[PDB]
Amino acid sequence: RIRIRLKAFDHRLIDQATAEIVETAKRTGAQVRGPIPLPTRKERFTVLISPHVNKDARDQYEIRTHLRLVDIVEPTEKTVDALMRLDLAAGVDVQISL
Amino acid sequence: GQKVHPNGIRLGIVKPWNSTWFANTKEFADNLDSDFKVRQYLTKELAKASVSRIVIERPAKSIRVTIHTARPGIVIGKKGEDVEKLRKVVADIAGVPAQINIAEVRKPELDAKLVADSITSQLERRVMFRRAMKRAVQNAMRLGAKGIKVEVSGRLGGAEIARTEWYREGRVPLHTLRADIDYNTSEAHTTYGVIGVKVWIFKGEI
Amino acid sequence: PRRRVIGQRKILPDPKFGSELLAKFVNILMVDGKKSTAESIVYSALETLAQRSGKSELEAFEVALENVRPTVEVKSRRVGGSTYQVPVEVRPVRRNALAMRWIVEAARKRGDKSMALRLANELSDAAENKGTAVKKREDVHRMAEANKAFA
Amino acid sequence: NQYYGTGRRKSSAARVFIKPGNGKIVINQRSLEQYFGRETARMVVRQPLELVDMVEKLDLYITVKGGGISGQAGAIRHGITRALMEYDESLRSELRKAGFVTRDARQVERKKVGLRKARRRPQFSKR
Amino acid sequence: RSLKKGPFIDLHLLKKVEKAVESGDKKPLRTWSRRSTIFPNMIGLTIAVHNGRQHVPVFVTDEMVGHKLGEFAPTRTYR
Amino acid sequence: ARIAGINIPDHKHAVIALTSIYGVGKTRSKAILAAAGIAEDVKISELSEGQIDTLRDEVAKFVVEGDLRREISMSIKRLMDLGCYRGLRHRRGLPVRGQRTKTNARTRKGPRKPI
Amino acid sequence: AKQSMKAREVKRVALADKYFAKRAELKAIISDVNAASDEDRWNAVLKLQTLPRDSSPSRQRNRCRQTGRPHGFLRKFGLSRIKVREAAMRGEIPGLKKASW
RNA sequence: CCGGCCGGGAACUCAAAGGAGACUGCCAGUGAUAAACUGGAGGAAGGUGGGGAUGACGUCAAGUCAUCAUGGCCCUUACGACCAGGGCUACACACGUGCUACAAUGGCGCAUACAAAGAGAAGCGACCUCGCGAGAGCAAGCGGACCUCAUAAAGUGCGUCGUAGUCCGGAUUGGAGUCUGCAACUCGACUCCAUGAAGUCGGAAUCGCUAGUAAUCGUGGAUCAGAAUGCCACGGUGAAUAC
RNA sequence: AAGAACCUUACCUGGUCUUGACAUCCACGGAAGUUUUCAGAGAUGAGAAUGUGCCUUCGGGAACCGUGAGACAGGUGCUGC
Ligand SMILES: [Mg+2]
Ligand SMILES: [Mg+2]
Ligand SMILES: [Mg+2]
Ligand SMILES: [Mg+2]
Ligand SMILES: [Mg+2]
Ligand SMILES: [Mg+2]
Ligand SMILES: [Mg+2]
Ligand SMILES: [Mg+2]
Ligand SMILES: [Mg+2]
Ligand SMILES: [Mg+2]
Ligand SMILES: [Mg+2]
Ligand SMILES: [Mg+2]
Ligand SMILES: [Mg+2]
Ligand SMILES: [Mg+2]
Ligand SMILES: [Mg+2]
Ligand SMILES: [Mg+2]
Ligand SMILES: [Mg+2]
Ligand SMILES: [Mg+2]
Ligand SMILES: [Mg+2]
Ligand SMILES: [Mg+2]
Ligand SMILES: [Mg+2]
Ligand SMILES: [Mg+2]
Ligand SMILES: [Mg+2]
Ligand SMILES: [Mg+2]
Ligand SMILES: [Mg+2]
Ligand SMILES: [Mg+2]
Ligand SMILES: [Mg+2]
Ligand SMILES: [Mg+2]
Ligand SMILES: [Mg+2]
Ligand SMILES: [Mg+2]
Ligand SMILES: [Mg+2]
Ligand SMILES: [Mg+2]
Ligand SMILES: [Mg+2]
Ligand SMILES: [Mg+2]
Ligand SMILES: [Mg+2]
Ligand SMILES: [Mg+2]
Ligand SMILES: [Mg+2]
Ligand SMILES: [Mg+2]
Ligand SMILES: [Mg+2]
Ligand SMILES: [Mg+2]
Ligand SMILES: [Mg+2]
Ligand SMILES: [Mg+2]
Ligand SMILES: [Mg+2]
Ligand SMILES: [Mg+2]
Ligand SMILES: [Mg+2]
Ligand SMILES: [Mg+2]
Ligand SMILES: [Mg+2]
Ligand SMILES: [Mg+2]
Ligand SMILES: [Mg+2]
Ligand SMILES: [Mg+2]
Ligand SMILES: [Mg+2]
Ligand SMILES: [Mg+2]
Ligand SMILES: [Mg+2]
Ligand SMILES: [Mg+2]
Ligand SMILES: [Mg+2]
Ligand SMILES: [Mg+2]
Ligand SMILES: [Mg+2]
Ligand SMILES: [Mg+2]
Ligand SMILES: [Mg+2]
Ligand SMILES: [Mg+2]
Ligand SMILES: [Mg+2]
Ligand SMILES: [Mg+2]
Ligand SMILES: [Mg+2]
Ligand SMILES: [Mg+2]
Ligand SMILES: [Mg+2]
Ligand SMILES: [Mg+2]
Ligand SMILES: [Mg+2]
Ligand SMILES: [Mg+2]
Ligand SMILES: [Mg+2]
Ligand SMILES: [Mg+2]
Ligand SMILES: [Mg+2]
Ligand SMILES: [Mg+2]
Ligand SMILES: [Mg+2]
Ligand SMILES: [Mg+2]
Ligand SMILES: [Mg+2]
Ligand SMILES: [Mg+2]
Ligand SMILES: [Mg+2]
Repeated sequence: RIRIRLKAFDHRLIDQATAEIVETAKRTGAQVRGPIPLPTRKERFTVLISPHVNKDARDQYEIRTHLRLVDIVEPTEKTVDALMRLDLAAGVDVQISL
Repeated sequence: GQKVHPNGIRLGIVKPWNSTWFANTKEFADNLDSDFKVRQYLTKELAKASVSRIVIERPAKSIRVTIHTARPGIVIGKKGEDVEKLRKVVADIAGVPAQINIAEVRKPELDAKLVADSITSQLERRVMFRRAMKRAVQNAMRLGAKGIKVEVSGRLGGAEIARTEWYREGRVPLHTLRADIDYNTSEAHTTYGVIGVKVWIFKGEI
Repeated sequence: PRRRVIGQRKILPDPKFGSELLAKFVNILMVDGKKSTAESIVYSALETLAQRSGKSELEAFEVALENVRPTVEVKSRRVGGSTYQVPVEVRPVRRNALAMRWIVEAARKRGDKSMALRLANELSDAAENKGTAVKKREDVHRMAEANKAFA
Repeated sequence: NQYYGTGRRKSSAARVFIKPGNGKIVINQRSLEQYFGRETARMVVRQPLELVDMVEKLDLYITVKGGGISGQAGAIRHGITRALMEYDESLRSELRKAGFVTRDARQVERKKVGLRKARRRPQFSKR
Repeated sequence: RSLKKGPFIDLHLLKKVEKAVESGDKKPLRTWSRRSTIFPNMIGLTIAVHNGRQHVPVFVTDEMVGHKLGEFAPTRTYR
Repeated sequence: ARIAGINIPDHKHAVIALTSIYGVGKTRSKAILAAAGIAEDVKISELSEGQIDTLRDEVAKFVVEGDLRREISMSIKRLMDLGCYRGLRHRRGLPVRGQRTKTNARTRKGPRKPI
Repeated sequence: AKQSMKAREVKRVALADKYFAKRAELKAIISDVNAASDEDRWNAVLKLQTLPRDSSPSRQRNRCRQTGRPHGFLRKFGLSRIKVREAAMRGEIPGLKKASW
């Protein structure tokens, strides 16, 4: 089957990464469910903005980690080899799982 | 002091992140320290080469550094010899491979880092801070800017008391997040002290 | 508000006695947002009131609330310089709400046993006007009657 | 056949299905009497079924999760009013004029930085 | 109090006590280990615990056993 | 209603009656009434004399009243004789369990004094 | 933040990775409820002090990488609360914009 | 076998992405033939819908030289540097900010229902099995919409105490322990047992708060070996009042 | 201070070290390391075994270690007027 799961920081870099990985699989050797979204992790941080005193004044940050799934339901020979050695898409982590 | 960093507020919206890479929570910290080690090193080495910003990417254990710069000929040198010398020493401290790429900038007076580094370099050669500041303000409006605010804080002229003095020419809408504003700062280590040099350059509405 | 004339929020009727008058009485009686505890006390009080008085609940609560209801209350206004006591005709929305608060304020004190018992007794004493709530209206009248000189 | 309306008062999210039949109101496989006990108002779910009468007309299968008591009870009230769309605009003229179909957005305000809880500022020391 | 897995003494203080006890009574032992507990074999010794600026002699008795050495050497002086 | 040294309560449940003994708390009292075979809901007036004698032997197992008071007074007096940090703390009238002694400490130190 | 204090932290990191990220067996495995409870457990805590005072990962303060600030640390970034801000609104920590919800 | 367990379904909740939507856009006065104001329909939402971020020129020679950088100035056999202790936790006292109280809308027991958000690899650590309990052994799964910390608590429902310094408070101490950790006496946290203080609503003063707000209940995270009543977040019930 | 038992720690006490814990060099001797013993509160000092590699100008290397020498390194010392 091969459940492909991939995650990134930018919400609009991962979209073309998920579109290209599906199209280099759907077209070349058939079968795909789709981009399953999953919930977005939001790791917030609340640091003090000043170098000394002024507890009231802070800056709040966050880093949206956007997940995505693919989910193919047949171990095709054209598709399985196209996943390896043919990903690219910088700043987008990907983890294939059998 | 009470103004938000103009780059920082627009990082999701208009401006891009310079360090463009994903990492899991375990590696993230050390991956960010190595990112600083090369950036600190590569800025100090290529001083005369005139570097604006350093974009860094990390697709699957391979550090693609980019160097946006005004004078690309000095960075490469003769026959791309200095690129190979950089590629080696950067790859050691960072993490295994390296892919240094160089982007030219044909309009060097519109980049905020380069205007500030110009003013800073002028201040260190005993040039009058107004003759450095207003000349930079005048030079980049003729080319194609729409804003150019320039602050210079510190002693300036070997004064006893410090003063901040700014000159701007045009629209510099800092509260507008849709607006593209190149902001950068630099420090002029003179004999009398430090002289800070903030520069805002409003280029486009979107 | 200085020049911000905006209206008030709507309220809800109480399930067992679908109305409005005693629905607000529950809110004034409430402490720490516990409406479940407060609403159980008001039903317990009005059920024990209706047994003794021999009436319904809305009409038993009415012939009790009107006996602790202020006609005129005393503000103090400095028009010119000095500070004197000016009585004024209370508004019909605040009129009954000011009475409800005096019933509950009297019921905080007068420690019989239960809150349901204390309200029932206060509202029973309000029916035959001889409680502490009727005394608090009676004094409010005396200020307005004595200081009637001031318009 | 089987009409539907959502409703989601304050974090809670109701899921009201409605069919023509018995007067019963099923909810999460529990009866309405035992699921909503003495809390404030059981009949907030039955408030919308007054201007448009239920009695023994419409049976209600409901499911809800999230929030607490009144969050869920109010979410059902919106869920039913949304679900009553079988006689489209004939019902909603009378229904809207007594509120009901208004979502009532008001969610809990976040804790502000520096403030002790949303609006509660700590205190004040003036020497 | 802490520690069920062996009442704790420093290696250096144990070997100093075992060497002192077998030989015989002599003088105050200069020890900085306040943390270390007191054993039954330490009874009789006048070991000098470091209060912070100096060494305070403590003649160990039958009672001073379960307690730690720093309990008999007040650090902060008051009035 | 005369067990141990004192215990003379009336119109009070058996579990709460035995809290009035020094050395017997809430949980200890439930262990007495469990072992004795008596319901916690009943009170001493409702109980018979045949059942009260079983409570007397039950509380005799635990150290209570003057046996306890002396055991505590011995342990505190022991500490003060050693001259340990806790002992110095006890006789000085200051808090023992590494507590704050600057602002508060009023329970051990007593009420406020002039300067 | 004092070059000596930063330099003494590298001892604590290097020397800990040598001993106790390997010789936790001395404390963990030996000091345990089993047949080694007699003199073997006594010899463990005895031999545990023969090791240097440093090496224990509790003695590492965990300070900022750029400056060496002991307080205001964040494990995610490996930085001070000042240098994370300086780096964040600048373009160095990926994805780290200003939050507002 | 009767639990979303099951094939299956892709309606619905939820999840994201990409979008419609709200603009005085529409009607009616009023205004001055304007901006606009009031009121009305439709609407999920109504006049910047709610909330957040965003902080003009400059003020206080405000704060920070101890985050970092930094001009001078001083130190260089010490004002530098390694180590064991101790100290930052001292205590006639004074104030600030909290928490827990002073109870009966409450206290303790048994029957049992409803969240949101976040966290986790020398991590979080089930089911177990030992323990009165902190916890302890064996180890399941999970770099997570699955696995785990994790039964939310106020809330019902029955009981029982009946206004007592009380079955209120739970300080303070003695004893016995548990975990973390080279190490818990100075100086940790928690647990059990006994202990059971002041306190009966607070003088002059005085603070916050205009709705999912105040109040009040739990919940999580950051720093963190261990060490929150602080801080930063999250959701329960949920008012009064605004002439 | 987004968390002082030690560490942190800037303070005190006593013990101690001066090209130093951290840096590049001019160059003397050694792979680096690892196991393990003694005196000491510990810093430290004294050892005892083993191992003896990536290139040969092979009087050398590229790292690492420990000596003597100075350019110096270092300062949470003062000055936010
Ligand atoms: Mg400024
Ligand atoms: Mg600001
Ligand atoms: Mg206003
Ligand atoms: Mg919120
Ligand atoms: Mg504060
Ligand atoms: Mg203040
Ligand atoms: Mg005051
Ligand atoms: Mg004042
Ligand atoms: Mg003295
Ligand atoms: Mg007792
Ligand atoms: Mg107890
Ligand atoms: Mg303490
Ligand atoms: Mg420095
Ligand atoms: Mg630590
Ligand atoms: Mg299907
Ligand atoms: Mg589908
Ligand atoms: Mg289908
Ligand atoms: Mg659909
Ligand atoms: Mg649909
Ligand atoms: Mg979007
Ligand atoms: Mg308009
Ligand atoms: Mg029009
Ligand atoms: Mg018109
Ligand atoms: Mg008109
Ligand atoms: Mg008209
Ligand atoms: Mg007209
Ligand atoms: Mg008019
Ligand atoms: Mg007119
Ligand atoms: Mg008119
Ligand atoms: Mg007209
Ligand atoms: Mg009209
Ligand atoms: Mg308006
Ligand atoms: Mg508005
Ligand atoms: Mg708004
Ligand atoms: Mg807005
Ligand atoms: Mg808007
Ligand atoms: Mg000043
Ligand atoms: Mg400095
Ligand atoms: Mg200073
Ligand atoms: Mg200088
Ligand atoms: Mg000079
Ligand atoms: Mg000094
Ligand atoms: Mg302090
Ligand atoms: Mg203390
Ligand atoms: Mg403390
Ligand atoms: Mg309170
Ligand atoms: Mg309590
Ligand atoms: Mg209770
Ligand atoms: Mg109690
Ligand atoms: Mg109790
Ligand atoms: Mg479990
Ligand atoms: Mg469990
Ligand atoms: Mg068994
Ligand atoms: Mg058990
Ligand atoms: Mg455990
Ligand atoms: Mg357990
Ligand atoms: Mg998660
Ligand atoms: Mg679980
Ligand atoms: Mg937890
Ligand atoms: Mg969960
Ligand atoms: Mg009495
Ligand atoms: Mg007393
Ligand atoms: Mg009592
Ligand atoms: Mg008293
Ligand atoms: Mg009293
Ligand atoms: Mg009060
Ligand atoms: Mg007064
Ligand atoms: Mg509470
Ligand atoms: Mg909490
Ligand atoms: Mg945590
Ligand atoms: Mg709290
Ligand atoms: Mg020290
Ligand atoms: Mg000294
Ligand atoms: Mg200054
Ligand atoms: Mg200043
Ligand atoms: Mg100052
Ligand atoms: Mg000056």
